[PDB]
Amino acid sequence: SGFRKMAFPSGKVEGCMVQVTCGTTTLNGLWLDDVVYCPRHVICTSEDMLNPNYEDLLIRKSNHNFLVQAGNVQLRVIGHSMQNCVLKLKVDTANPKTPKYKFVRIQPGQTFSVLACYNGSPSGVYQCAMRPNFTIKGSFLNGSCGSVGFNIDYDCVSFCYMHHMELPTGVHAGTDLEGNFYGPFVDRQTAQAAGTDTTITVNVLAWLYAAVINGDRWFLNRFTTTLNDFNLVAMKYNYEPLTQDHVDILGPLSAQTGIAVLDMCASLKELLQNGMNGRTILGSALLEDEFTPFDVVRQCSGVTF
Amino acid sequence: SGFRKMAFPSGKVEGCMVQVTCGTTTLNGLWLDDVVYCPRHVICTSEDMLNPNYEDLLIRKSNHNFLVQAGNVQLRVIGHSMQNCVLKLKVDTANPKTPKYKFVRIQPGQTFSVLACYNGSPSGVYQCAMRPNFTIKGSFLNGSCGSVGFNIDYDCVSFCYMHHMELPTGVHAGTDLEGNFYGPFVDRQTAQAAGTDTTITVNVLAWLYAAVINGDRWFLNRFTTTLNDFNLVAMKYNYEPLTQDHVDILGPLSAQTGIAVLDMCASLKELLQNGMNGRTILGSALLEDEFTPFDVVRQCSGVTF
Ligand SMILES: *[C@H](CO)C(=O)N(c1ccc(C(C)(C)C)cc1)[C@@H](C(=O)NC1CCCCC1)c1cccnc1
Ligand SMILES: *[C@H](CO)C(=O)N(c1ccc(C(C)(C)C)cc1)[C@@H](C(=O)NC1CCCCC1)c1cccnc1
Repeated sequence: SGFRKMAFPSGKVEGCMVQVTCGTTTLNGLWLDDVVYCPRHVICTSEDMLNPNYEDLLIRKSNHNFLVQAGNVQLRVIGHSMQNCVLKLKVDTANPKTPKYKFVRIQPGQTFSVLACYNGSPSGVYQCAMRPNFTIKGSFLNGSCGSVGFNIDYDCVSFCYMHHMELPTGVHAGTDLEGNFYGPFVDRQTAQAAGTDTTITVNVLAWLYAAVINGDRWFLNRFTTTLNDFNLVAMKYNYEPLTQDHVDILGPLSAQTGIAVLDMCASLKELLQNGMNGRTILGSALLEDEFTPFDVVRQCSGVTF
Repeated sequence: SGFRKMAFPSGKVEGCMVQVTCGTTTLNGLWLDDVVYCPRHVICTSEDMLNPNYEDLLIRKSNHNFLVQAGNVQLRVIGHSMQNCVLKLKVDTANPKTPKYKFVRIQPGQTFSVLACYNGSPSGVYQCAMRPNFTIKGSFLNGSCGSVGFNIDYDCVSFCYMHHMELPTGVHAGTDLEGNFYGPFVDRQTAQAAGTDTTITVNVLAWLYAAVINGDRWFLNRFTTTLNDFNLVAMKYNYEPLTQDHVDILGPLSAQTGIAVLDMCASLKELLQNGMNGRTILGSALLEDEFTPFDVVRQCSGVTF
């Protein structure tokens, strides 16, 4: 029993983190096979950051300008290219620790684990979600640039995020491993504001199922509702609208608890309209929305890797 | 910026987890050097659990009754002994992945990372605290037995917890790596109730410093108080009493924020007496007490390992 903010084990991603220095700037890179992946703004200076032209900045850069260290050893850079907003630095040695892996571009509402790194070394691991405004609410300091977000299905690490920057509001922006940003953000020091941070309704519902599974049932009400009627209340509270796919995805949790999804929606609606009255649910006084219906299943079933 | 429930990187402990089976029962073990550590109730049956005599049960057990697997390989058990509530299984091969390590018995209020395992394989990692009633609020299912809790200072893993059992209230009990339980619990299936779960005051205060550091300042009030006067309000709210050592330990955070500890106490007292008015602090609507004054420092300074 119990229910925690649980991240995947970080070992397989730990053995991938390197340090990339280009002239003055040092951030983290991701070493898979014979390529090192890192944010392209590694080539930027103090002067370049408001308005950088990355192609022009790359003319003045050769293989030997990129210093890549793995622990105490240097790696020889035999080729470099820019794919969207990441640099791919070909090195002459395959990473012997390279795990099985995929690159995947996640949807808003999906969760992943972040291994926060500084100077190529890991500091800690934690779980977060791609928000519907395509930010993530991370824990990142200067130099965390190039840390990666990932899921693990059994043996296979599917990397889904690379950390690029912090916005003035303290939230975080980044790219997939092909260098395409999530949402509208760009790797320049220019006014960039997040859109509305709406709540991931399906994730809230899945977390409510996890509470029932753990014995926290006081919020189970005597009502049901409809998809259309719930969404009227949801949009008023800046909840993401619930779809039939969301219902279908909650099916396994429906089945395990004996509680129909639409009944769970009426319970959520009552919690939204009346508050939590200083009670808690699974140790929280907020409706937690960063657990997916696969997250609860895994944690409440013990799926290993 | 940002502030998350951050665990240490789990890689070094991952490479230590094995599977221990004794007759019918299978749980996790910890393989450091040529010894495997695991909970002694691995030798218990369905019939033994209300009242087991572990010495009598050990008479009927020899080296070859303990099946220890690391992945797909078996380890040869050349000797076994019981130290308090753990078994130490001497095997004929040193773990080549053995990290630098210490065994430490933590104090209530201290935090650590848990690598939750099933059948010797890791499922996820998360952070928790030794509560003042000597329970921990974990995420553990059947078979998680033998998972370990740990801190990492740079290169050195100091293991501090091994998971033994769940109490009927859904919280968790366990031992240090010498097999002495935390608090009064015993490895039998018998009525065991937790004492009062009081709040770790110093950890709440440290978390308030982390909010200020991150820009969340609305709770900074216009008061100060004294140690004695704060504790009058603290004991009413089942907060642990604050000492001068707690003050001294908060000193680095005092210095970094410009906010005296005793002023921070008056702010906490106001939050305790008046509530949070539906506001949040660092994304929480509860006063979070599972971050120590070393935790905030590390996360708000980027200490790597
Ligand atoms: C990256 C490693 O130095 C880094 O920490 N970082 C950052 C700096 C500069 C950029 C440019 C794209 C502008 C070159 C990108 C990332 C900082 C950061 O994001 N600072 C921004 C700069 C613009 C205004 C808001 C803050 C950083 C700090 C903490 C966490 N992540 C990133
Ligand atoms: C250990 C691995 O099987 C395990 O999960 N577990 C457990 C069972 C039995 C014991 C004895 C000491 C009684 C032999 C210890 C641990 C269960 C568990 O703790 N069940 C208890 C048994 C007594 C009443 C309350 C539940 C477990 C389940 C989830 C998380 N941790 C442990």
